[PDB]
Amino acid sequence: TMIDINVGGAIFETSRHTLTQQKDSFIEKLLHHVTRDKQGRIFLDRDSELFRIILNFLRNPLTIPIPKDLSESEALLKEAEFYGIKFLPFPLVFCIGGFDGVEYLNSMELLDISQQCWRMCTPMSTKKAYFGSAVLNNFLYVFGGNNYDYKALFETEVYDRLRDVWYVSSNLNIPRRNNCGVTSNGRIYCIGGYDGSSIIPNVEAYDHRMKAWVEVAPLNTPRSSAMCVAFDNKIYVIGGTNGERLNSIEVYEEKMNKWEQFPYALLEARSSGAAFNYLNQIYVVGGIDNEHNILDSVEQYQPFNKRWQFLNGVPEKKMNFGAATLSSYIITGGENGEVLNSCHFFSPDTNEWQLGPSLLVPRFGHSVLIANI
Repeated sequence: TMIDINVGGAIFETSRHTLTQQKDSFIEKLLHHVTRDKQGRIFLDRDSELFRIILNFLRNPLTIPIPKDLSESEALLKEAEFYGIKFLPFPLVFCIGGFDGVEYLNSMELLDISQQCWRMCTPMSTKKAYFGSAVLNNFLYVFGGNNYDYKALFETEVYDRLRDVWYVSSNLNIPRRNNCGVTSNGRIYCIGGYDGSSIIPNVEAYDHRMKAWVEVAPLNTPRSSAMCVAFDNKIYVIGGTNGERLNSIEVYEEKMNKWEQFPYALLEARSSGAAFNYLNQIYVVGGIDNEHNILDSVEQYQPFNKRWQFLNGVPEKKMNFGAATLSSYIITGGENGEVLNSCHFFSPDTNEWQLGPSLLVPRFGHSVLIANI
């Protein structure tokens, strides 16, 4: 069955199967009194050209659009989000930067799901470790860090996967390493770290309308190598060091621009691990404790019990690893005396860990970011 649709005055003719192959999308749902044109065709008051690109993708999903410039790339992704269209039916898992034992890295690895192995990807321009990272509108952001040229960086680089290019974005106000990065309600937060001389409490937010980083309310305790996770309009900043490694947690009420103390501290004071969340539960993994032991332990916060409890640990002790959450949780690389290339997946369904494919370049001080284009 063929359908004619009007988008921005332009007429597109296609099958219903083409427009509805992605279940629960806006276009699929749209197929109730809808606005129609003078010929009785479904009318959408949206950009014709962006729709033409998206439709040509739907006609052959094995080929991904190549936007002609940054503006079109951003516009295409926002338009696909509106229509509820994803250009790939799997996540893109990126391993970025870090330190291999002798050199700072600008290299990036991408998990190849069909081949079940990591592959080398497009490198960023600046080699660096211990930086903050976040995803915003499915662009990858990396900011701060250190390398051989600077003990504390202010540069922000951004990766556009559709055009396969890195570009330079806005400078941090306070150059820093061992800072946390997290996305919360459409902004990126750069949190704490070390400015080259001192551990700092400062927090900066990136707003993509402003195209700039601006200082917001600071942490109440300076923290470096902390762990952070954001959900339910809050940002949780967990552990880290102020000179001593901490079990305390701070919470940013994003809507109030205020930091508050979380009432329930970690069981093991620690820095240099990672935190993540699933549903309303918070998980903290790995890192190093205040007696300088490198950790494999995992802690889970259960809201019903209002306490942290241990789970089974990760299969090896590690700190300064890269990690990110999938729909699952992946941890890659890190260090524990040696430089690691190991990768493991955590399942909240079993609370157990599964071996994954190993990185091409053993590294620590790197980041993992996921794009869902």
